[PDB]
Amino acid sequence: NNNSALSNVNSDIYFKLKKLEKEYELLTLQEDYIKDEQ
Amino acid sequence: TTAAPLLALLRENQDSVKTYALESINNVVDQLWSEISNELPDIEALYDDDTFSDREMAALIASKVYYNLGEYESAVKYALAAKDRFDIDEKSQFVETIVSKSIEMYVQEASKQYTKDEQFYTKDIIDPKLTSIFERMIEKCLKASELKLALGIALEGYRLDIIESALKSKLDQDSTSENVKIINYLLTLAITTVTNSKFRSSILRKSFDFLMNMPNCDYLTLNKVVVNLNDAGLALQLFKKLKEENDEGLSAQIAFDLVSSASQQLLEILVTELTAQGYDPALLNILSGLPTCDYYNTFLLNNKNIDIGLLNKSKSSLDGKFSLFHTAVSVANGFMHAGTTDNSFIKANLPWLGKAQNWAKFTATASLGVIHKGNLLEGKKVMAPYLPGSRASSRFIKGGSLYGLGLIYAGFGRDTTDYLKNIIVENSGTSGDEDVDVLLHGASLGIGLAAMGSANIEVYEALKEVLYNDSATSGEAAALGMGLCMLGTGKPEAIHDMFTYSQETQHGNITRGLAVGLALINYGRQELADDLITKMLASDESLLRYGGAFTIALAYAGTGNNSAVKRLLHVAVSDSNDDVRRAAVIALGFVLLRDYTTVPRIVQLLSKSHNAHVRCGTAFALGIACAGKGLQSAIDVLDPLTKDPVDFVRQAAMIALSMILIQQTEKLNPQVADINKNFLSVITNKHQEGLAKFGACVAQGIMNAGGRNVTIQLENADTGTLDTKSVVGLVMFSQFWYWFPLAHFLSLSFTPTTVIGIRGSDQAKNKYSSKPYKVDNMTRILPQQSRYISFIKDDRFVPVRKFKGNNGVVVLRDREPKEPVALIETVRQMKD
Amino acid sequence: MTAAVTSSNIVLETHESGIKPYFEQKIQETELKIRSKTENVRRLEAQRNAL
Amino acid sequence: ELLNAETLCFTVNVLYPDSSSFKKNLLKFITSNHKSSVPGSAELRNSYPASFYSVNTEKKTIEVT
Amino acid sequence: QVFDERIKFANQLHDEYLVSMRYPEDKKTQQNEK
Repeated sequence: NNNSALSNVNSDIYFKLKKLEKEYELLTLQEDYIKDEQ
Repeated sequence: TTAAPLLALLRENQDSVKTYALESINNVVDQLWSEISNELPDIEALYDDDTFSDREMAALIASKVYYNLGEYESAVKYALAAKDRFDIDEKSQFVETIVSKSIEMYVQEASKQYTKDEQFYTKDIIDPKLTSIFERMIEKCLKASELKLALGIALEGYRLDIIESALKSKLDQDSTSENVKIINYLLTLAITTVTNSKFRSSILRKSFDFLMNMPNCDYLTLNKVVVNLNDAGLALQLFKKLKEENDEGLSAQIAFDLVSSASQQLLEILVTELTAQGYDPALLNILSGLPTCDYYNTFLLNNKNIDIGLLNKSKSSLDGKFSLFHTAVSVANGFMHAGTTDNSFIKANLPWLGKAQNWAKFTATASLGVIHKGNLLEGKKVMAPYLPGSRASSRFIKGGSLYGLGLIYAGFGRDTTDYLKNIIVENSGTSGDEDVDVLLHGASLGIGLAAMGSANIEVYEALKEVLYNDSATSGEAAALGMGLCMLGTGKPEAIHDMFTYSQETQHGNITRGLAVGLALINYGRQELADDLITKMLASDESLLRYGGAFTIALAYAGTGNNSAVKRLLHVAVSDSNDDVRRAAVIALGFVLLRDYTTVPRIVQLLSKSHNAHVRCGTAFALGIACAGKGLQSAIDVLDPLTKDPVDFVRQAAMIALSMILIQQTEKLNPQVADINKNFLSVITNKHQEGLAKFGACVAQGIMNAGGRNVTIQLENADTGTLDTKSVVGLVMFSQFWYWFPLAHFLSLSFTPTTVIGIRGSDQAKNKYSSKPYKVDNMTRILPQQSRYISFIKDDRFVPVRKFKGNNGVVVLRDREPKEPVALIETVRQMKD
Repeated sequence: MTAAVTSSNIVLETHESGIKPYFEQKIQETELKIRSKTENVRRLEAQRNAL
Repeated sequence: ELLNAETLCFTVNVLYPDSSSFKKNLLKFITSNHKSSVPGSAELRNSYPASFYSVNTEKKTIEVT
Repeated sequence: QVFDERIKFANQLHDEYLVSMRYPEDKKTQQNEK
């Protein structure tokens, strides 16, 4: 556009998202465990 | 308008009228889908028939109706059963839902077919249509721009060959920095996303080769692949490329970087190959590791700043007569004087030292090997007055001098190993006498440090006999030392021998020591050590379950695995022995060194529980995981545990905080000052138990450690990869309650932070401003500070790289090489 | 820089960029799923905190 | 209340690629209105950032429509 | 059979309250307060 290389960084957001959402599966790990703890 | 004619035309008998029916249904289906959802079998019937060539047109309708219905999976099958008139909808962005569902299906299938063979897309293992679709969807990525979109898609689909071709399209030197960054993202992604061993290894290995093809590249990225896979062959090939790019500064810079990052196994193998290939002795001298030990000594000398009132206050309150008091001071004192010969405290407070006795005096002797750590030329000549054959006043001094010898030479003690092995084989035939017993104990700890990460089978033999001797106190050191020497080899004879011997022996100290040692020797064994883990947890002995936790911890250390973490959570809650509950919590920080952001939340639950041991192990898990530069959540959870009404939780907490806030200035964070001040309030007070005072004195000495020059590093910023040495220090420290001398193993986690610029032609919150201030070479530089340091635009010394922004050796280019300028002197030069 | 007289991306990357939310469809459908997890994992935390 | 020409004015205040043109047509049908509905007598922006700073709207592309 | 249909209405009320009760509580504790 007015700042090029706006097709590499757009795929880095996608990369990061696939990491984060497994770190929210680390909360679904905890989820079963707070049932087992109580 | 109405579906009634369109239903009726399918039921009307004539072949032409049935074909006309399809034509109307296909054009208007976003208003009429509900009615023809019920009459779907008629649409499938015309497709089955071969008397039509609009059998395809009927299959296309079925997909459309399923898309409005909500059954997106079955739409794909009938979309691919039409085969044409599906390109019309592949360039529709309002129904690209079915086009995307085909790719979502491909990924699930592919995880299965990679364990049958790595190739299943150049073979008939799956539908040919699904493969063809996958690559046309990746073709769309390249219309947008930039292979990068396609690379994330192909990773999940287990397409190795796609990844190679994309990256070679960027091997024409469009721009070398950009081309390396394109590879760089995929390196970090591969560690954190795919844990499949086969696929992960391939991506790093192919990337490593594309980097070599380019003449100019980051040699950070090349360094990462070699260390992660820990392959000496890749390291050798790296230097094959440097054989044709050989100059003193370039070839040395990568060598300095490599020794810090690489494991002990990788260096041992690599140097010999360079010797057979033929290479300068200057490189081989770096890769031995001696130069970098000398440079750390010089840095400590220059910046030796020791606040003297800490020692005076602690000395007066923690009396030398009481064993617990004296040891607390000794452990803080050795940390304080680590790496610089400081015997001034010893001279000044000789009466207080003279109050020491039984194992407190052994601790005092072992303090020496922290103080004189490093300084390897004088390291055997400064313990000589205390080594056997020069002392007979007490056996504690004769024994703890050998333990401190191993500290001094830890990590480079291949010659020290020989000394202590002789002492062991002599005194492995008798351990019933008092003198022999204390003597043998320090030797067995010493040789664990001296042979650490060397896996000497001579050392295994020697300590195996001490174990079989059934010594009263040396069996504990023998077990631990063997796991130090045999680190992460996982030999089946050793495991089986040790697993049975804890049953065989009835001594309490030995059974603890073998439980812990089994974890050490199975460090980094993830699924290979799985079976041992199962056996130890299933044991109803308190002892084997205590170690059971740490075999998971060290097997899966620094791995983002749910199963590794999962198992530890289970033990903590479900087990009704307190010591076993504590061990499960501590272990958590080791698995989650790689990511410690999430850690305080997991143990938030555990701190709510009011059992002393559970809260006690919560403190340690937080100290371990969130050491280095702090985390606000970590601080918060520990604060109530500092004020706990139970001494055991208080002692744990004060220390854990000092790791999180290690060497952080109180002008950069006000909370550090309060926490510092709290420790001092206890050290002064003489109305609390010695347990609280023990933990306060030590915690304060940890904060100020090394003369305020060292910090805890878990993962280097040199490559962003875990340190082997770090993990070993910390887990040994956690055993200090049971046996006090083990405190000293913490020194393995203290590492100096400084930027040492070296002339490579002879080897000689939110503070920011646009106004610089100037800083000298080789002074204390915190990681916060590193990112704000930048070499001057016009400078006599300019780094070959553009500065990495983190502590370590950076090789400089000297603009004028014939000018003599002041040099900072090396300890090696000082002596002789 | 801002307007509406001059179309963004001087129009070449608005239909070569609408193929992209379908690469990302998988994670954002999943992202919805997560929003309910977060609620839940504190929901059961309060129960055990009281207990 | 307070005459029926307020909607046309509100459009001129905010950015418009074609939004002013579209709103004119609707008011036209109910007996045209363009008085104090043109920049300088329906403009409240003149270097105001909540209504899209004027310099930034002249300058180049990305939409806020 | 009659009693069971009544117990099933009671059990429906037991599910409905449990889910919704903590949910406004979790957002409100997220958000900052004194």
